[PDB]
Amino acid sequence: TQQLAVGIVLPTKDEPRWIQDETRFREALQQAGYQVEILFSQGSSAKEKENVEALIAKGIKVLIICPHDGTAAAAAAEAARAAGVKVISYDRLIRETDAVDYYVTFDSIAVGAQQAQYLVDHASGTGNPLYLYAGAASDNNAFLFFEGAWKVLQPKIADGTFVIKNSSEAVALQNKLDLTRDEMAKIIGQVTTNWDFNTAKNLAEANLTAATAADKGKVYILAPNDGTARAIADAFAADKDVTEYFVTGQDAEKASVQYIIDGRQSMTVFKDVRTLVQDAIKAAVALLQDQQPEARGTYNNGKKDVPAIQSPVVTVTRDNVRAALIDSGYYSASDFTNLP
Ligand SMILES: OC[C@H]1O[C@@H](O)[C@H](O)[C@@H](O)[C@@H]1O
Repeated sequence: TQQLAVGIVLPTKDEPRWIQDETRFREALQQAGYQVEILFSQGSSAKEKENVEALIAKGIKVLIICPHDGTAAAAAAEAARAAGVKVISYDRLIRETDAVDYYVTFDSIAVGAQQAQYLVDHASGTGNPLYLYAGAASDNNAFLFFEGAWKVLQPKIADGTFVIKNSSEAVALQNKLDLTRDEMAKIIGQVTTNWDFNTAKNLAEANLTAATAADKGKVYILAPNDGTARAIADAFAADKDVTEYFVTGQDAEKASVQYIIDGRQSMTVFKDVRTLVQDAIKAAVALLQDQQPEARGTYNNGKKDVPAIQSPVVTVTRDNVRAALIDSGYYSASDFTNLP
């Protein structure tokens, strides 16, 4: 194999998502005969910065980095740039610095839009209960997923289709389509899962305890990713006054694919991590060759419109789980029971 002057930093092993990227990186690197070190940050911006400093000292020329905390990662990105290291922000955006060269990402606005659109497409009449949930505020993607969803849900709240049951801040904002970041942050504060299973389950339980029978029945749940969706679904499934629920997700985690098969989760947004990984490797290799990656479009990070290498996202339900996840080669059918 060849050692590449590239280092990969991922935020934590305690969010299942990053295990997918770890796996997919290792597979892609093995295929190409490349050796590249992967370090995890253990959900610590200080450790993340250390990781970057260690990689700089090992002589990396390109850093692929998914920040734990996007704004906090600014000094790490700046340290890399200061040592002549190119900075590819990966999946999540490093904020509040111009020390980001590229951003390899899925279309996160479209993830939230697709989540919300699924809920809308399955609701009729008026006064349908709507329960909102969000990611960690330290993740810029949590704001993007929420925005994408809000821009679909808000008109359907304003027109009486949905009634928000778990966020007074969202209710006070429900006739405003274009929320500021500070406004979104107030909603997210009330409905945050912190990308954590127990936190999500407990919040759903608290919400259900506060809610009355009139707020239940057939309900609509904006869950921001797969693990939090299962936690929330588990709470809602247990409430006898919830006669039916529709719940969203993303990442196509295996356990959620099984919930979808089994009728316990309604959908997931599939984000093909194989593409994200290859996009990052390709950009790194181009930079190592003193060439520019192929970026189209930008994401603003508070200081800079960062050139984007963006990949699409796809809604997966029972109707297309086989086409989207199995026929695509993402997963073996043998991973699941009773795949339609
Ligand atoms: O790990 C929590 C979440 O972090 C987000 O920034 C990633 O884009 C999601 O795929 C993941 O579910």
